[PDB]
Amino acid sequence: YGAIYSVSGPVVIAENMIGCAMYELVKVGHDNLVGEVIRIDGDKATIQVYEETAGLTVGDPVLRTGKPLSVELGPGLMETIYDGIQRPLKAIKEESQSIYIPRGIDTPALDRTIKWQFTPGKFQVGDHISGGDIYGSVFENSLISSHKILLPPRSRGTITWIAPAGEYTLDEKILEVEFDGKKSDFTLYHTWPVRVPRPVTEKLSADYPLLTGQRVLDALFPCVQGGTTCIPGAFGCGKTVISQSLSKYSNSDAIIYVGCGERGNEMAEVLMEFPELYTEMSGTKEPIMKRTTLVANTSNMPVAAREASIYTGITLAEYFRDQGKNVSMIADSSSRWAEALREISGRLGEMPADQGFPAYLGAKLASFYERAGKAVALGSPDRTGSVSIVAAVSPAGGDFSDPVTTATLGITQVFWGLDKKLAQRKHFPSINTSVSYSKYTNVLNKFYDSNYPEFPVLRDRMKEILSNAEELEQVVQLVGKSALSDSDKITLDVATLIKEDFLQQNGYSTYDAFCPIWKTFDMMRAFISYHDEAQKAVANGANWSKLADSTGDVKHAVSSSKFFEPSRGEKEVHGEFEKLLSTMQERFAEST
Amino acid sequence: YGAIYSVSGPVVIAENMIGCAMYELVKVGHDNLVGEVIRIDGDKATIQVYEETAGLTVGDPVLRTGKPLSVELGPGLMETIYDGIQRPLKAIKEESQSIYIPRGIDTPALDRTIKWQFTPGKFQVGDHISGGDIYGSVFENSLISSHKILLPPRSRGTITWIAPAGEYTLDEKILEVEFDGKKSDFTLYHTWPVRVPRPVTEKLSADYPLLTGQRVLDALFPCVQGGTTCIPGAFGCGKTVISQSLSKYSNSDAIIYVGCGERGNEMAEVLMEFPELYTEMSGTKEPIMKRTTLVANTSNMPVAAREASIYTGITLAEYFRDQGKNVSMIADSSSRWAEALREISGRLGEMPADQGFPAYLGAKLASFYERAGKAVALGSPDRTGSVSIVAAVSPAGGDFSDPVTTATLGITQVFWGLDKKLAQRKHFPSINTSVSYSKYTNVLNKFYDSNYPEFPVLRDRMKEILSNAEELEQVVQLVGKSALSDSDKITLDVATLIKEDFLQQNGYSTYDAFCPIWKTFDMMRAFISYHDEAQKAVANGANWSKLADSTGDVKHAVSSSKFFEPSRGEKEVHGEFEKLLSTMQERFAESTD
Amino acid sequence: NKKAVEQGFNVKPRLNYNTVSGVNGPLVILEKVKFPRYNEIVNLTLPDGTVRQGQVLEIRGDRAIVQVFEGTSGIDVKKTTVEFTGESLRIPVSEDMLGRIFDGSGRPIDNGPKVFAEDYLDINGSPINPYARIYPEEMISTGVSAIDTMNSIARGQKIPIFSASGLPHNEIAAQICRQAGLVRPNFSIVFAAMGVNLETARFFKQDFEENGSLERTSLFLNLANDPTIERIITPRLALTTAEYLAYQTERHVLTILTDMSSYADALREVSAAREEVPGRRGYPGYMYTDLSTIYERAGRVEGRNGSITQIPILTMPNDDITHPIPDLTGYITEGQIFVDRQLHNKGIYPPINVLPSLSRLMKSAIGEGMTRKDHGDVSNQLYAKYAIGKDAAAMKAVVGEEALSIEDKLSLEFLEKFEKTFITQGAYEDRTVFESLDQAWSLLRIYPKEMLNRISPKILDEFY
Amino acid sequence: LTTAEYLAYQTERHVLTILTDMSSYADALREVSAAREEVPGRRGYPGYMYTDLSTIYERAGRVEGRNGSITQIPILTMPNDDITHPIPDLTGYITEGQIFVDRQLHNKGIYPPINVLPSLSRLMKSAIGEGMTRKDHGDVSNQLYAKYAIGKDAAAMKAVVGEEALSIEDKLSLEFLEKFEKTFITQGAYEDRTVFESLDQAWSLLRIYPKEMLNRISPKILDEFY
Amino acid sequence: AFIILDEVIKVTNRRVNAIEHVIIPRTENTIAYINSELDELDREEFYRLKKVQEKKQNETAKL
Amino acid sequence: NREQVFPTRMTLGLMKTKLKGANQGYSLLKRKSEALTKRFRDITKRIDD
Ligand SMILES: Nc1ncnc2c1ncn2[C@@H]1O[C@H](COP(=O)(O)OP(=O)(O)O)[C@@H](O)[C@H]1O
Repeated sequence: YGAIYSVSGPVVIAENMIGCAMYELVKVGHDNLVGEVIRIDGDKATIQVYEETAGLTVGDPVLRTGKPLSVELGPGLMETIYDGIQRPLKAIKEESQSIYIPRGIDTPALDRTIKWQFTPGKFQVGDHISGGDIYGSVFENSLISSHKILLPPRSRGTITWIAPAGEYTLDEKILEVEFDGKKSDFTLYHTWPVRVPRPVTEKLSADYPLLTGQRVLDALFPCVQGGTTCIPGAFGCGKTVISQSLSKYSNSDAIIYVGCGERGNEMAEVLMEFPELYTEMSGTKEPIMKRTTLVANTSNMPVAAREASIYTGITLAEYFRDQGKNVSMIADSSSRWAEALREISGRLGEMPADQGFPAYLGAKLASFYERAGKAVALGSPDRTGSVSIVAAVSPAGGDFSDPVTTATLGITQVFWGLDKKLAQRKHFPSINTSVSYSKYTNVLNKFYDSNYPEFPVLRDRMKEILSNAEELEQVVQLVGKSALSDSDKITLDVATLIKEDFLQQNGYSTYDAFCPIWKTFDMMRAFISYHDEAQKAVANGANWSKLADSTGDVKHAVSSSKFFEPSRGEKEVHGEFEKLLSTMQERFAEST
Repeated sequence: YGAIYSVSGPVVIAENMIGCAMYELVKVGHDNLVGEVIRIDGDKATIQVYEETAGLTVGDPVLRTGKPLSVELGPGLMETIYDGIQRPLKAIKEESQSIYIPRGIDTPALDRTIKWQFTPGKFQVGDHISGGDIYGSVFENSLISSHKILLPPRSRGTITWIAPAGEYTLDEKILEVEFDGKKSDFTLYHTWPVRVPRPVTEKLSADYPLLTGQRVLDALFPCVQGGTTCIPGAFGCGKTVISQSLSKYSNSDAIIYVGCGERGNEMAEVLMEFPELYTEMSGTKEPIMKRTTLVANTSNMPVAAREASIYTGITLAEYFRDQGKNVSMIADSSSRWAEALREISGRLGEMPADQGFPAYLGAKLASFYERAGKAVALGSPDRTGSVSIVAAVSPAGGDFSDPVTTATLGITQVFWGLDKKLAQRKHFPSINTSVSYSKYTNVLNKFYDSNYPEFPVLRDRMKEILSNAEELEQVVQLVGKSALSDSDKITLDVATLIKEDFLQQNGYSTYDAFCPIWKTFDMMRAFISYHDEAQKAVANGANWSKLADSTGDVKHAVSSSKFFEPSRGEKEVHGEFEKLLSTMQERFAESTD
Repeated sequence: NKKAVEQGFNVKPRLNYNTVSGVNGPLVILEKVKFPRYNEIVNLTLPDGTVRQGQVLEIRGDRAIVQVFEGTSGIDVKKTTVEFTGESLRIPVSEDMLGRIFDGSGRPIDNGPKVFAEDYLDINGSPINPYARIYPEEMISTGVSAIDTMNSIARGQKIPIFSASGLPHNEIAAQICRQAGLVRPNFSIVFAAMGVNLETARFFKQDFEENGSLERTSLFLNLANDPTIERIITPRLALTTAEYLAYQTERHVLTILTDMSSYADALREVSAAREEVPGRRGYPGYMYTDLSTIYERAGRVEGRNGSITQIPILTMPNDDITHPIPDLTGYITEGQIFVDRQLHNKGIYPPINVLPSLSRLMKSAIGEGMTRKDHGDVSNQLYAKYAIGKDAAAMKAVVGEEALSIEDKLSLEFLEKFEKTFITQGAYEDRTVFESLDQAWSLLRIYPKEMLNRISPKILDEFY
Repeated sequence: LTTAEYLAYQTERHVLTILTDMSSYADALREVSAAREEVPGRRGYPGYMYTDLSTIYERAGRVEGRNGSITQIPILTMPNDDITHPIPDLTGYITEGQIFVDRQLHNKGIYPPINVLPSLSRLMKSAIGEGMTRKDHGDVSNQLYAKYAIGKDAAAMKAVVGEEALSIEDKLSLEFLEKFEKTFITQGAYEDRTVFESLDQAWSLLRIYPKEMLNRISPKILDEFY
Repeated sequence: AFIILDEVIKVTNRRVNAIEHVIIPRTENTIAYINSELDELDREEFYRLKKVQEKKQNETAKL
Repeated sequence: NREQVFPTRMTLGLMKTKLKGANQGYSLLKRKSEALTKRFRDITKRIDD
């Protein structure tokens, strides 16, 4: 064991540590404070103590752990709250009986007192097992049943003994491996270095969309499973709406919500809102908490925990991807993580890059985002999981010139650009269609042309009509609105109809919330078919005002098409649209 | 001989080196890499190495040569390309049989095998010969003929034996001076420390213009033979092309092109283009390359060698001035020298000045630019040489607020500031007429009075036109052209014509590669006369809108005057310009009648 | 014959040092080293068995400052064995690389065998003798008109592509890579992906296979998830392979170094670890020389038919030319193909903005027999009228179309039919230089001969 | 904050911690951070000032098990009235609102010199409600802010397009702004106004406009009040 | 009144467009440049202080 | 594209205040143009009558 030699703020220099590697967590002091080895110098080892460092007398024993910053992956991490350093907040509250976090508390990250129903997999004794191979399954909840038990990715060998089906707790030998001698003695959980990306067999192309459920996000600026997005995350812009929509409606079978440095009462709001969120799964109404874990991390928490929050969240999402479950990691205010990184760099004395951020900010951001993507999980049996990152960017000072925002916008392929003015205009979800973009549209052709063929052409048509509507609005601001042509007036009216009954979605109404892909495609078909019929009628020589007066009924039907309840099923909804679309074509023709 | 003790990029702190002087030259490493001492701390003397330090090992012997960085001067300097240190690139390539610069090549600075036709000077045996006296001329080439062999500036005494006329190699003794009983043997070549400026009898005011041949330069911001010049500007502005069009066609007798931190293909272009151009001077069509020597230290070649390349170039220029030649040294990318200094200081750990540069950058640049200037040579016979320095400062990011640019503007008397915005439009040479200046305009009155008396008047008149129209265009860009008067509209049109047909000079074109002083003066007169006569016509009552259509022919003839090839002769082009002026006057008279 | 290889047919033992006297950031400081060699690749052996390479950077007597490419995470003082190879980093090159996919450090990742080396070459390379250089006068019929007729590409040209974060630099660089061909008579290609995301890596690795180039392209893919410092040696490895191919097997190599801004960021993240002089914007002072060591490994050499073209794709941060990476890249290289965010938003492909674009080898490789005699004058006239159109468009946006003169209205028409019918081009549509010049003349015929103040009278008479 | 934590969690009572001159606290942090050998950060203030201010601010808020609550109102001095200064920037990041004291208002002589256009409270919607304060508060504050912004715009517009050319809404809004800054924001140093009395004064101000001009007010609120 | 008002409207719209497309872009670019220059100066001062701190720490270690 | 103002903290503040003033003047003049063009439309209608 080591010993303290010098303390100066967070950094602790410990003597008698020959044999400690960098980034290895060492239990500093008598209270077993956790700290990471920053640098070594002979027998000394500079340690960055995570928690408050006041009260460490020199000579205090420092225990080595031998592992880098590690996240404990296993059954039981679902439906529980962690900090950045993977400390279970609920367990800390229960154990300490104090509303604070006691200094140096070491409650294990996974409840070792819980008994799990382990059912062994196809692997039997004498069968070669490699890292990532599934040898069991644990019924963990009602939403994430069949929680697989992977072999640790860096471990390989041959099975010498596998536990039979039954009820087990963690830290209990569930399987033993012999590899070139010695034994493994694995448990239901394994620890993984957080900063090291989890290995996969192959990183596939992200060809399947992440249906957020919102019409605009699922139609105009789509996200693919395994795709990385960005969100302005302004005060009241609707980031809460986007995160809740993803969590309770997205295709992802597991959600990781990391709070890397957000305000304390904002975190209280999140922690009191997610348990109240109920996701209607296949069976019945089930809590969204059984599929979502939260790395809740207020700005009071240690700066090392804040800087490692996103890494811990992405490692949990990677672990769930290795189980074949599509994950949707949501990062809240990644600029706060960047600020934590800047604070750590300032402590370490590293020279500043652009705008004071550390030199490796872009490198760290790129290496973190590159973990997101649909990848075939390591080992047998073959299974194709995915991790998709939805990281709010939360610009510093309300400007998109910050280096963290620039790097995030250069790395992420989707930017759902929430606008404060749109939010104030009561136009939920406040998605500014003129700044938002998604570079996954080209890739999503392999899915659209297979499921809903006309959908990309429809989306391009509405992007064109919205740009033309912006131009027409500029023209009508410059001069009188009556100076516009009949075609321009028809385009402007259709675009206003779109902005009022297609993009603008109520998150509380039963009909409006969670518009599926089929309903979105059918509504898009209806809207653009109405616009095309109006354009054809205008080209036929009919007056625009008279045509609008005659086809007001068709316009009302188109606008009310938003209220077509998706609960009736895709077959019923598609049939309703065909009748609704047929009337629009008929009325817009005979009215001339 | 010491030993290497630490290597960190281009610094080699060598231990066991008691006795090495500052700026002494050492042979660091087994390959005998050339290095200079810059800091001494007891035994360990910190060495900067003018060669790739990769592969150096601690304990590699370093030999103290006992002499500061010395460039060999004499015949054979001309028509050759050199590395940063004085090494011939041709000889290096032929010795290595390869296309790479091997580490530690020690080829002789000047070709020893080639024999030169030495012809003794006025000095006879027994006559006292002081430093810098001429005791013979060697026939270098058809253009730099009579490469007069100076005595070393520090050498003095009486001649004991001077070689008779004939053919001699450089190693052959040519003259032996007896001084206080200690005879010293002199040859065709003499080494010289690059840091130490070559002595001269007395500097002189530079009263003759370095005719760059480019209209904007030698008509608005003249440079005199012996004046420091600076060409700031971002990448693509045209500093290198201005430098090349100056070294291709200036009136300088000899030229020392220095590619301190330049591109390799630029030096290759010079090597293939200079032999294909001929200078009308010396009464024959001798090639340009017979009068230019090149010091190529490209950007990727060792960082420390950039300073050596600059100092070697300026020392060669100083030697050719002491000979009596109007040299024009061109330091391409002089900011790369500043960056080399910054890199070496960063290796040393020295405290930085503004923007990473060392605190002595301004002093080094000032001492380098003070080497220029017309000066009477050191010894008999009376000689009046001149060194003109035209260094292209390359600002970081295109902003002239760079420390190297400021420390260069504080010392240079000319400032040919280039504009990136004009560079983009191919408006070339893109000289920013707003900020560019030349402090030699007052000095050049004594020359413009003797030749082209109206030149200064036209220069101030065109500067007035350009400034007035720049201010007017600035106003119009925000207030519209509605409020302009007819005179203001004429000023706008005339200055647009000036910028697009006179100031712009399309180099790499047959007609406008070299617009000499007489054609520049005639074109300048044509433009000024067009402006003055248009303003007189509008003052006479003729509307400018109708006058533009009436005199489009005259305007196009004026704009097409730049197409008069200067090769037609001074008499021919002057006659064509006189005819054009007569046609212009007749056209305005007919229009205003 | 080849007796040089036999001289290296020997065995040399290596010293394994378990004497790591500390480590700080990416720097491993050794001790008790026996005659350390500056810049010697060193194979560390971590306690867990992982082998991390590293090269010595400072050799203060009996001590070596070893920087490890893969990072120091996990390096222990009492367990790591640091083994000195005794020679600078060398890539095993051969003619069999062409068609293989390598990792950032050159270790193949295409499930293929190790490179059956024909020779080992130091990755740093050596400065080509400027007397041995040849000025590249052989113009490349790139296919894109905005490059072929303006900002022309010669053979040994080293002309980077400047582009913003989201602009289609990869699509353009693939089009240049697939259509490039000498105008008046294929290119072996060498790739170096530095920090590109998997989407871009797969796009290039698939476009090469689609066009059949992959039979003659060696890829050095150093993605985002690869170690940050390995991006320092990835372009040196790619250029050393390209230098071997071109200057020794006499092939014409078209080197592509994607995301050079990632390499510059790697330089900054390494320099900031050594507390070096911070240059400008945090990039090290020596970054000019660091980028020059990369870019200058291009151009033809005397006596050898090979030639290395470079197209280092660059991602300008915030689309600013004044940034240190694009600024120093413009100073070092011999051109730039400025891909414009404004043009991309306008919808033009390729979004090449010719005004900031440049090519310093276009004063050569133009005219006479290299191309039509009208090329040199027509390109300048197009530049002049494009700039006039841009200025008149600004004046129109300020004061209104009523105040635009006849020349300004002509400039607006020329600019419109220029951006929308001359810069624009199909992704797979290649235009010969003669056809591009004919389209340029069709555009120029908007103006009368009088207004074309840049075209020489002879060229106007012969071609207008 | 330790006194606040004690009295508000160990004891069951509410606390309103008021911290004065966080600029002085930041200067003190700078003095100690440079009392060591640490290099100054972004503006002289240490690079870890975000953590050093978060550890002070965040020790507040309601708690599940305790009936007490710490509410912080850190008084803060903006040097040169620059919001982008590190202390105001970090306090804006960590805290949950911004109350601005306006130099222009103070010079005009409006005590207390709060300008409500920039100032906001994120958690207002959790405080103003039916059970907390009058049920009109949510609509009244929004209408008041909108009308104050309109009045500021009209006051700017009068000097350029004449007083008589303003619309009826702007003409009423000028009088509303005058009777607002002179009566509502203006408040004696010893004048304590209950939230209900402040809302009554707000309604007395809002009665200037016709019932159809109060766009932001809900129709039910207009029917009950006004 | 029509002619005068039309002239004044043309002048005012010209000024509005000029402010929107010249003054605001020029001033925003100038703010960006000045902020970048100030950041560069702060970085240079940081490097100088870091060098001073390194020298002081080395001297303290040597003592 | 940018002025030649020497970068200093005082200059940055002055130029930020200038930007705020220019934005306020832009909004004011846009609203003035809107009011005067409404009056211009009214005057045109009266001219026709
Ligand atoms: N006077 C000129 N005439 C013709 N072309 C020029 C002129 N000046 C510059 N150029 C062009 O500029 C390019 C070289 O610019 P250069 O001088 O190298 O700028 P930099 O030194 O900043 O790189 C060449 O392609 C050449 O065509």
